[PDB]
Amino acid sequence: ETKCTLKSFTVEKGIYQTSNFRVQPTESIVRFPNITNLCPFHEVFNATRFASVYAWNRKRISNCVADYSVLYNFAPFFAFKCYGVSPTKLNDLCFTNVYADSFVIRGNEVSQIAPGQTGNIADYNYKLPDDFTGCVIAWNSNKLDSKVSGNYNYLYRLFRKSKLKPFERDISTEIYQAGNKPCNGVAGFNCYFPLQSYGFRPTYGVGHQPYRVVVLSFELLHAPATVCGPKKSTNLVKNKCVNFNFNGLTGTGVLTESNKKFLPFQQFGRDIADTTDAVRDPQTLEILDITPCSFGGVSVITPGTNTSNQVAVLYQGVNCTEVPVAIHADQLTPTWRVYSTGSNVFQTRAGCLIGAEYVNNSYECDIPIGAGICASYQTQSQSIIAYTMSLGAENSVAYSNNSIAIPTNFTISVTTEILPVSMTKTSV
Amino acid sequence: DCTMYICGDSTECSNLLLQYGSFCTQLKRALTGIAVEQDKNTQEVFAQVKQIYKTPPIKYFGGFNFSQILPDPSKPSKRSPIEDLLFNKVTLADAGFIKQLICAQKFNGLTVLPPLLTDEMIAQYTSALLAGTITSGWTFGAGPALQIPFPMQMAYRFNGIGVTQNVLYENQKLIANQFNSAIGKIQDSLSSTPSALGKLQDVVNHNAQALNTLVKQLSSKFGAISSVLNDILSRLDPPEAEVQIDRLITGRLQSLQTYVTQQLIRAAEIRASANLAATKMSECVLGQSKRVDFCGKGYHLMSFPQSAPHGVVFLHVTYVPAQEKNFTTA
Amino acid sequence: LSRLDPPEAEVQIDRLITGRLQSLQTYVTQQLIRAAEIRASANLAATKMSECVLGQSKRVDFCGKGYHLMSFPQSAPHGVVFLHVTYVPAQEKNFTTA
Amino acid sequence: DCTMYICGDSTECSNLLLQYGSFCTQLKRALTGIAVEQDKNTQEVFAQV
Amino acid sequence: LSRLDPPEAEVQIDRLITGRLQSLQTYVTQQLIRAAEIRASANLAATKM
Amino acid sequence: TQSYTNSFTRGVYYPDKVFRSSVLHSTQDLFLPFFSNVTWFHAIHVSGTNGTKRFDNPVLPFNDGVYFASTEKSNIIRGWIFGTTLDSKTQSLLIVNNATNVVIKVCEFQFCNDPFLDVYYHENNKSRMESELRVYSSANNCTFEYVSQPFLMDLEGKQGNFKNLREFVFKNIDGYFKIYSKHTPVNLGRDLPQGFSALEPLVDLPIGINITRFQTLLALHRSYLTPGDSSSSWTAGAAAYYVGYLQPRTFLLKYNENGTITDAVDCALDPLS
Ligand SMILES: *[C@@H]1O[C@H](CO)[C@@H](O[C@@H]2O[C@H](CO)[C@@H](O)[C@H](O)[C@H]2NC(C)=O)[C@H](O)[C@H]1NC(C)=O
Ligand SMILES: *[C@@H]1O[C@H](CO)[C@@H](O[C@@H]2O[C@H](CO)[C@@H](O)[C@H](O)[C@H]2NC(C)=O)[C@H](O)[C@H]1NC(C)=O
Ligand SMILES: *[C@@H]1O[C@H](CO)[C@@H](O[C@@H]2O[C@H](CO)[C@@H](O)[C@H](O)[C@H]2NC(C)=O)[C@H](O)[C@H]1NC(C)=O
Ligand SMILES: *[C@@H]1O[C@H](CO)[C@@H](O)[C@H](O)[C@H]1NC(C)=O
Ligand SMILES: *[C@@H]1O[C@H](CO)[C@@H](O)[C@H](O)[C@H]1NC(C)=O
Ligand SMILES: *[C@@H]1O[C@H](CO)[C@@H](O)[C@H](O)[C@H]1NC(C)=O
Ligand SMILES: *[C@@H]1O[C@H](CO)[C@@H](O)[C@H](O)[C@H]1NC(C)=O
Ligand SMILES: *[C@@H]1O[C@H](CO)[C@@H](O)[C@H](O)[C@H]1NC(C)=O
Ligand SMILES: *[C@@H]1O[C@H](CO)[C@@H](O)[C@H](O)[C@H]1NC(C)=O
Ligand SMILES: *[C@@H]1O[C@H](CO)[C@@H](O)[C@H](O)[C@H]1NC(C)=O
Repeated sequence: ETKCTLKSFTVEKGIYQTSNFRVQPTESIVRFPNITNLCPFHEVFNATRFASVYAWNRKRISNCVADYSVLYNFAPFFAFKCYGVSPTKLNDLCFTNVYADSFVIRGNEVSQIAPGQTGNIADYNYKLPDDFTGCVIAWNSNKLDSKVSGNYNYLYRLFRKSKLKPFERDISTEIYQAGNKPCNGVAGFNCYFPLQSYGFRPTYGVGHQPYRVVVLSFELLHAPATVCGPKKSTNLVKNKCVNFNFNGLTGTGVLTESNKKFLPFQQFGRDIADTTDAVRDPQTLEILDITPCSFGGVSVITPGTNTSNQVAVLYQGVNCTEVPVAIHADQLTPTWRVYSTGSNVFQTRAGCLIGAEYVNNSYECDIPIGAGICASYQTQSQSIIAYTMSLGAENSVAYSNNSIAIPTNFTISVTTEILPVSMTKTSV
Repeated sequence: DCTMYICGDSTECSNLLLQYGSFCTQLKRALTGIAVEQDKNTQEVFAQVKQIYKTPPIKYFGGFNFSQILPDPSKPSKRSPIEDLLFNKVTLADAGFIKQLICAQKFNGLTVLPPLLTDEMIAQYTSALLAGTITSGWTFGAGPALQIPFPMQMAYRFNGIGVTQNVLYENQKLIANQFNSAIGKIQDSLSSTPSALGKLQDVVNHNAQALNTLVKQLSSKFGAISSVLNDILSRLDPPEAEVQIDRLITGRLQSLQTYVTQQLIRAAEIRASANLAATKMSECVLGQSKRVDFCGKGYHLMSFPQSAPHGVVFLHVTYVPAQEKNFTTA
Repeated sequence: LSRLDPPEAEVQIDRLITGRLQSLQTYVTQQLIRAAEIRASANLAATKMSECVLGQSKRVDFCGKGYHLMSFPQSAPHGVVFLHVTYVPAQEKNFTTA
Repeated sequence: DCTMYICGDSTECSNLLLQYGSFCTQLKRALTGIAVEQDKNTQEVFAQV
Repeated sequence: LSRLDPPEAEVQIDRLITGRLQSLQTYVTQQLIRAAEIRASANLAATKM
Repeated sequence: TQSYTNSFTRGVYYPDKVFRSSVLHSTQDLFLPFFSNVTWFHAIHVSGTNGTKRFDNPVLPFNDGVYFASTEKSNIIRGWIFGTTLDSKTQSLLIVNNATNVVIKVCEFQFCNDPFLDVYYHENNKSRMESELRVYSSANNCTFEYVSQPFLMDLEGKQGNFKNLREFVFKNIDGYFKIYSKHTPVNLGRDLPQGFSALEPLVDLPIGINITRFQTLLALHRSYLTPGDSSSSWTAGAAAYYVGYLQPRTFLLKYNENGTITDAVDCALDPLS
């Protein structure tokens, strides 16, 4: 691993940081609220009497299992353009509340039912918010919206005094003030009704054909979920590193009994990373704390690769009464789980060191380790040795009231000093 | 660690980040260089003596009271009372001591390695330096340590600044009392002042705030749908999860590069300060400096080093003139 | 460019230019920091050549370990080497002092 | 000033700049750290008396 | 902003913000290095005085 | 009547539904600014044993939500009306409470004003008031309804000292009416006491209407303690009924170690804040 982290078949004496160890998860768990009833969609789509666009019919969907895999045959689905969640990955999520706003509009306006759009229908009839998350579904309806004479049934709004805020209905049987005369229902000269109809026939061409469009808007946010996908929840496991899929929130870690004070309107915990720390069990209503799996960095202490091929592995800041001392298959990210883990395990204030043995004797140290501990390569028959570094040769002075030490000789020593003065000049 | 900080335990994000090349091996190498530089700084400043000297068991230095700067064997840490006050006055954020609440909120590859030299052997370097400078003068800064009575050493430190030996040998009681009073009141002034170790506290707090801000960067969407990558991989298909994860990669990697560059500049400044401290220890302590206003204010006499969390404190004993008189001169 | 069309080729090339420009920014910043460090070292070397070589330095432990006597400069690839000849005491005797 | 240099009197730009987090709040701190240091630079050089 | 709808303006504004901020970060980085260059000279001047 | 008072530090609620502890998380949302006018309003319908029409209850504007606070014995204040002009031209919302129910709905009320003033509406002698609704008289184009648990959980301390302060907050952000509420019976008689309190959400529901209008509903068949005078323009008058106006502000909230909100700072107040 050391030879692989830096491109070389020879590694010089020292300590090298190679990678990190982290306990891998054992088995995955999914926990959704136990819902058996199904929210029907047949009456949502298979109905020939949908409302117009200035008053679109909004259906709130409630506690159910949203298996959106059998609806694709209830309409042609000319366009299934969806924002937020990708269309395919909907069956594996849980939503707070979902609203189906259905209506029928003119074809040229189908692209106008979108976040942040402007025009006749996105300013005066039905405005979609800029941060809209949800799906939009549109298709044709010419099979029945056709008469030999006319279909005087559908309506929309032309003139409004001001643009309406997103998600607002504006039903109003009022007469617009055209011109200056404030007519009170004359509806004659300079007073026209603010709504026009949708008489339709098969004779009319493409683009003006009625497009039936339903938008499904979901508030995928932190709240007790109401509608969920078709996943069979499994049993809960605690104090053991697993993958959890808590009510649509996926992650890895250990779940422990938590003593927090989740208020009834709260469902998720949070720390300062915008990552979930605590979560309540959806079908138990118990507060359990999520702690990420044990991990740390590994440093490889090597003597000269020409001297020996044995190494000493240091786990930084880890108390290895944990899984390092009792390691098993498929539990650690490093595949080299071949240590006996029974001998030459020394605990260091920088994390325990395995592969080297501590001794009481102290020397000046070659390979630094940390926290006053160092490593070297020593004889008895040869091994990597760990010890507290020796600061210097302890000695004493002979201080006294009337004692002075005077040298009688000298030496002219020629030491050396090396100082960089400049580096290479580079242009690009 | 890029592998865990930028991407949280996700194979897809790590694979996508692998395309960016050496934008993460460079960061690890730079941080390792910074750590090695800080390991070398303490050795440069303190490890100036080949051996370690111990004071004689008897403590009489001609009336000079050094009990406030020598280690106290009764204390568990074997530190000087002034060193203990310095340790108490400066509070460290993290030290990386077998951790296995804000520091606990760093399950993001942000690990504070512990220093090579514990503050038990740094105290030993300080004690050796101070014992050498009280029991051998500056002679141990050149070659072998040569014993000399402290009154003689102080007389020659006077002779260094242009006042003859007789001044000390005729006012020794007065100089001893003044030095003892100054050493006694420096502790009181240091403790009573609301913040005297401002520089070391700023050094600690700057790193603490840098790590805090780096942690808080994970809560930033960076123009993505969400600031947590386990949601994007569970909310979007791989074709668009690619783009969103890449945007998060760019944002978090830019924040990490900014952090590393700021750490490099801060480490350069700290290295300059440590080189100044090493020069000050070599000249003020292991000798007498004739440079004006280098070792304190006034004609410098001597200096005593003391350890402190991520720093050093020099006690500069200096000779300051006093009440003067006019005279007619030719 | 050969495999793709400009509508997406310009976007991908812009991404690649952004990446390469960021890499060059990092290289330039690292070079600037290294140049600051080397300039500090060169200032120290100039001071040592001015004091240790062109004179005798009374500063202790600056121009070599021990009492400084004299110095010699030598050139080296991208640096200087100082040969500090210094005076260091030797075998000593105890003496009763007054 | 991020609120003028990056986004020029555009509310829909300032709101989008917040998605980058406390990113150039460091820039204000970094430049203030230089500016505060400059007043200390000219003071330690001259105020020696 | 007046030639694009909010949908595709946000992705287009982000392009400008991530560039101006990057060009603003470079200015701060240059100043920080330049501040150390001046502080080294300021320290020398204080020592020289 | 009508009078003015100081809001002090009241009307702060939980913005989001996540749990936090020992954090200084800041939000930007519609809030009630610290130290602002709160205007009392009193309904005065009693005079001896005679009707004595009062023509009370003027129209209160509703902009960016409204904050409410009253100290009623059992059910003096019932609900609220939201909409525009209450006419058969624009649809409007109706909130009214019950014994244990709430029947808030959206309709096109042509008229719903029949308080049924009593010839013996004096509370000292008797309080005979059962099912005095006389509401939903007409409905032109009305199909939306909603029934759930009542918002106010009246709790009695068997004495008048522990008066409830039923703080409510109403918002109209993209539909989704938020009805944050908390009962704080720590009142001792002083209006808007010094201190700090939070508000938890009750129900969230989208309809979509503008609502530049707001009033209240009272059980006028049983009312008392309604002093009447000509106090106006920064004066005093007993109402036991508060109204405050919310603006989009920025708040710095200090979450407690337990998880509650201990303190908050208004970022649009004095420069120290
Ligand atoms: C002369 O100096 C030497 C050291 O340079 C002294 O040697 C040590 O002195 C201490 C102080 O009493 C003793 O505890 C050690 O046992 C001495 N070492 C040895 C090897 O004997 C010495 O005492 C000084 N005085 C004389 C008369 O030699
Ligand atoms: C000081 O040390 C020097 C070390 O060289 C001594 O010189 C040596 O003296 C011995 C005895 O005469 C000779 O055998 C060696 O050949 C000399 N060395 C050299 C390099 O010439 C010198 O004698 C010492 N002085 C005193 C006073 O002891
Ligand atoms: C000066 O030295 C003397 C002894 O040499 C110290 O005297 C004792 O110090 C301890 C430590 O605080 C006190 O508990 C004793 O009460 C002191 N005894 C006497 C008789 O004074 C003295 O503390 C030293 N001065 C300072 C400032 O520490
Ligand atoms: C879910 O399981 C719990 C466990 O007993 C049960 O009480 C509850 O009724 C179940 N949910 C439903 C909808 O039945
Ligand atoms: C609804 O389903 C029935 C099947 O019973 C079918 O006859 C009818 O045509 C469907 N309606 C529409 C609008 O597709
Ligand atoms: C390692 O030691 C052997 C001695 O047997 C020597 O021949 C070889 O050159 C050395 N290699 C290195 C890289 O030091
Ligand atoms: C670390 O492990 C040692 C081994 O005995 C144990 O005594 C100590 O309590 C542990 N500390 C922590 C913080 O786990
Ligand atoms: C090391 O020292 C301890 C006590 O200081 C002693 O008990 C032990 O036997 C020594 N040798 C070892 C641990 O090999
Ligand atoms: C120095 O003199 C003092 C006089 O009180 C005496 O106590 C001390 O023991 C003397 N030192 C030595 C080393 O004899
Ligand atoms: C409340 O309004 C009155 C006048 O209407 C004014 O005098 C007073 O200053 C206002 N209070 C506050 C806190 O602004």
